[PDB]
Amino acid sequence: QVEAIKRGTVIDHIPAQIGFKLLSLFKLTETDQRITIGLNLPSGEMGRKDLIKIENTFLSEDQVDQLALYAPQATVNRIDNYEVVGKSRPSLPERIDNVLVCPNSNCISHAEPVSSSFAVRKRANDIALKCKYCEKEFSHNVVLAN
Amino acid sequence: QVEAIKRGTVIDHIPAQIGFKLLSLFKLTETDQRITIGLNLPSGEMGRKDLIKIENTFLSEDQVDQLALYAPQATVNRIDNYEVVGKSRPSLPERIDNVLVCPNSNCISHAEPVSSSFAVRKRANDIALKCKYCEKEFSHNVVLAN
Amino acid sequence: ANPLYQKHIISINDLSRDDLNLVLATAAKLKANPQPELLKHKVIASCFFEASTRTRLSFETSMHRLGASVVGFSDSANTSLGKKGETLADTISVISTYVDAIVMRHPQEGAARLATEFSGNVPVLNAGDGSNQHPTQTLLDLFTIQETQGRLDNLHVAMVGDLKYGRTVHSLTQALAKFDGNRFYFIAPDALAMPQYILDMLDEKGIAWSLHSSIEEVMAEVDILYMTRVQKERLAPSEYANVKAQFVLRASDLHNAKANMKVLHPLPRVDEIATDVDKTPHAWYFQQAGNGIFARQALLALVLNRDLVL
Amino acid sequence: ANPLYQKHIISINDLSRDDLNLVLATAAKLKANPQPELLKHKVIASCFFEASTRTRLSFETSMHRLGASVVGFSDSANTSLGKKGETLADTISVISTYVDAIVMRHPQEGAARLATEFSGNVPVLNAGDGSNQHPTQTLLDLFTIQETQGRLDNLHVAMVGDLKYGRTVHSLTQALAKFDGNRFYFIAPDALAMPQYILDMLDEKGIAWSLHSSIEEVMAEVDILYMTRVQKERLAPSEYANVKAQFVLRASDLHNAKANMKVLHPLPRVDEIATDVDKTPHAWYFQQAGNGIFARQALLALVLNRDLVL
Amino acid sequence: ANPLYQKHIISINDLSRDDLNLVLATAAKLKANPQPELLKHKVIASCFFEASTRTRLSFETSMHRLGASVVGFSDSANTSLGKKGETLADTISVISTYVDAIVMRHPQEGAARLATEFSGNVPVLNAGDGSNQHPTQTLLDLFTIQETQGRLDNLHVAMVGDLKYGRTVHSLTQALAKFDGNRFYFIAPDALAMPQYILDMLDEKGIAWSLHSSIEEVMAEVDILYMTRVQKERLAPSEYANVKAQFVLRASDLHNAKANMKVLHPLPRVDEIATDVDKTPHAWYFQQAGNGIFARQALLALVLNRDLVL
Ligand SMILES: [Zn+2]
Ligand SMILES: [Zn+2]
Repeated sequence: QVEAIKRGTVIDHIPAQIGFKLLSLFKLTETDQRITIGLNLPSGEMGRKDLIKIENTFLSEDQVDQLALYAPQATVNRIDNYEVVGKSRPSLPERIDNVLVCPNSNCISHAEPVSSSFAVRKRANDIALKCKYCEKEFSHNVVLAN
Repeated sequence: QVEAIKRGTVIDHIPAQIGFKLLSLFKLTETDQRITIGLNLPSGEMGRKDLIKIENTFLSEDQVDQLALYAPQATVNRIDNYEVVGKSRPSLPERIDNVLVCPNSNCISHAEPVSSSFAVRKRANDIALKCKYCEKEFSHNVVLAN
Repeated sequence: ANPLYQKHIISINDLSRDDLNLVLATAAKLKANPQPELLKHKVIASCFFEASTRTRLSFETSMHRLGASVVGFSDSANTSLGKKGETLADTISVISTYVDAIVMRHPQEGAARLATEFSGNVPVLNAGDGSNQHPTQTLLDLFTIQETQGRLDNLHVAMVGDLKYGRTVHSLTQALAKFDGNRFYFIAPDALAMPQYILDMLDEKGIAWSLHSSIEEVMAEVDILYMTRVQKERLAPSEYANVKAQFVLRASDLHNAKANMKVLHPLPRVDEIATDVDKTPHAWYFQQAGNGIFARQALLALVLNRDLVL
Repeated sequence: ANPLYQKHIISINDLSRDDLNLVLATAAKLKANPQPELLKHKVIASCFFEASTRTRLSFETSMHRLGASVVGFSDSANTSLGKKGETLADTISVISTYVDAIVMRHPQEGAARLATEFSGNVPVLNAGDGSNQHPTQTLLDLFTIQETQGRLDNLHVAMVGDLKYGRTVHSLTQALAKFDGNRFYFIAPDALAMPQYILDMLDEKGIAWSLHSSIEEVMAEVDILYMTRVQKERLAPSEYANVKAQFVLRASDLHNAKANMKVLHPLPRVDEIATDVDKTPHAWYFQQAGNGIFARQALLALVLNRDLVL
Repeated sequence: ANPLYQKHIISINDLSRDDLNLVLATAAKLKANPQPELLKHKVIASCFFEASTRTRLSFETSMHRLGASVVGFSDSANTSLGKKGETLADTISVISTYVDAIVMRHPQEGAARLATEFSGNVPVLNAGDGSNQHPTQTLLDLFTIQETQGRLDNLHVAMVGDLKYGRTVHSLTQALAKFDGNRFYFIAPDALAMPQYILDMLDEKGIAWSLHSSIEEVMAEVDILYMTRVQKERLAPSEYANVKAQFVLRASDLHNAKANMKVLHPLPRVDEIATDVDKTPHAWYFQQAGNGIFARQALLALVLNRDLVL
């Protein structure tokens, strides 16, 4: 069950085996201030899950919504000084910049010192993104270096 | 000891934020038993540390071996139900087995399907490692460095 | 306070429907009584990062005919980004401190979108950014259809040929759909299929499409037929299979072809179109070619003058 | 049953004294004494993935002479390995068979221990890999050691030119670093002056090995002069202002040598040696490097026969 | 006086059963039994106009082993045929002589029956022409047929990868299309799935031959698994999105094979087979393709000797 934090953010409810990723992909390592990631743990509200508790670290709402796609239903028990104080949802946002790696090799979104950025939107049974640079709209899956 | 479980090796004394690899570099993060993390935690030796919580599972051999260059003070606490016993020491075999990112781009053992092996003349210095196919003795520092 | 003023030319889906009308109003006014001064002093880098005959020249002629002094490169080599290994960024970054506008064209996708991050105040116009877009052909196509065919709505066009890469159609196609009244009929190879990122649209846009593999089929139908050259240089070494012209229009195809219907090719025609047809009535690719001067001129003016022209 | 038999011929820093002298002696005895009716079975292929004149002809020839033939190929030209498509191993898999014996010469190192991983039981022999090793291009001179001074023990060598790259001299401060009372004389620009790690295996006995000034001065102190071509064809751009041997060799400077000291070279030679060197009781690189015959044969045999004497 | 003797070695669809088994049996007997004092006269040249590793070394070697030598050339590099100037025939005219026997490997088909038109009486042997035929790269496996199941009669093969191009499998549904009760299992993309015309000679007896789904399912039904490299180096642009074997082979999918069925390959291999295939009581392509020795020799002899027994 990890423990009990002081002041910082916490992500109650994180899809199993998905807490490692939302961490490894992100520089939630770069951050030195103590982190107790509880990958694979009992849920209670749900059955199984993952619970992050990065202290001293604060995520207003940009790195909040970016989880919509990933962890659909989740929670931010924004505990500030041993006391829980959070009311934020991982809404689907306009477009999540600087993060993903474009599929369209020819697109001009990497080859230059410019950063990347794909527009978020909900298609059908699945989500699909469009790289603003090259107006192309690839599926929310194919957008990786595999 | 503390929140420890029954059977499930625990990896202590890790250089600050090196543990993070043990899950992506080692992809150990693909399990369904307990794995409660906590990197960047305070330590009573030198600087800070990182620990991984394993339930129903322990270490192995090549994981006793990779620990070596991985961490000097690495003290894997293999607990047989609340009792730490196999506090084995990180030691790497003289022989080097297919699990390294070599720097001698010349030794064609790069672009052609092979078996990544080197050497390791353990000296009271670094965990360097002489080339196996090129016997060019270098230092894990870089070889292993990014 | 002209609309497109200080605005940038990049992707048609960055505008609307009612947005177009403005240049077109500008245009029909010039095809009439012009103004060889209206854009004096002004300097426009006509830097092209890829080959081209009609989109560059015409454009310089659309600039020279208005009074705007220009000095841009034809070949993206004898420039610092060439053998000096300089990134487009810097390249734009600086060129932007010499000219009042950049009218480029670049081999990669959305390299135009690049410019603006290193442009700002300075207007950037694209002569096609990779198979992606070519917002600039759509406009000359725009003058045509509306010109040679009264109204601009309630009609059907037969887009045939390399669609997966035709910077051309994407733009135009996506353009039209926005109008109230324009059915779409796409005729293309198995592979060269019209990118989806345009397909879905019409759908929601109520605009309906359908795929056919004949020229005669929608013969008596389509008010206009848009043919495309095959992005030969723009191809991965797999799609290379369906290389040549799976579709090559001819004469007799004009039997039950509707009167006002014409052939439109943004040129150059590689093998898709015959020369004997140039004599025919529909032959307008050529007339659909000299439009740019007018389209690009109208267009140029706008962005370059807050106040509406004459 | 002998030590030097069925031994994978790759490198040399892993064997004991007993071995060389072993075959070395078979060479004093194979100085002029041909035995056809012997290994007239075991077929061999000459596999030249690089370009060296002697070792190739010298080898393929002793292969011929010691009663037999030689298949192989001069280059990775017409081989299913690339054109068709195959890994240096796949080829070996099937290679073990046919030519029970084959020699490998790759422009990349480590490859030996590779082809030698894809054979099974069938014996190999890599006379040079990338620029890291060479077994056969040493012993043949180790012959020239007895030809110039007999006793291989205590002496004073010298290695000019490139010494870090070359797969030839790599066996020097490693095969003799286990001999006796020998004094090492090196000569090569910083990075080339041979790494200290080939020099760190000699820490258990810590005998001779140093580097100073030009040939002009270390000549009246040399008992053995063995230069080495500056591996012009293999290195790194990061250091390109050194295609020249720096320290050359001309009668002009050599007229201060010891008494039995002779001039030897790895071969091929370019500027290292002066054409005016041909005329000297020292210029021995002629016969020096030319032992492959009397040489190679000596070992060619031994690594493919049981309890045999000569 | 025998049937398989002085026979122009080109293709295989024109001979009768009696032939193979003939030499096939000479191979079970040439499994380890060398006879020098025999054809130690008839000189042969290894003429490699293409690039295949085994057949080349494997061949030139048995040429060596069966008491003799091998001239030839690895490529049309230093030959008066091009540089100087000559037709593939002119060369033959003079070629019949010297090397009474020669093997021809052209990157173009039909050429066999050509060189074989410009010899006169002197015997030939084309082990692969363009991508239409191959005599010697079949029998050697027909050996592997007895190595895996003995009896060549009734079975269930399988040929993955490219099957239309390759000059290797071209002899399959043609040499056995005259055998007995055999069941054909093919696997290759439409045009590659072997033409119906090689399949139309089997209309006089109409036995087995079909094509369906992926390897995933036809593995628990195969008695013989013989894939084939996707002739990446020879084809047509008109179909370039298929450089990949489509259907691969990994322990992962193979763990459903019959019982004596083994994994064989034409060679060279690339992706067709997985390196993790090496470890399997089936992965036989190792010895499978490696019969040239025991093999070739068997026929090398027979086509150059009178009334001889072994
Ligand atoms: Zn993109
Ligand atoms: Zn290596």
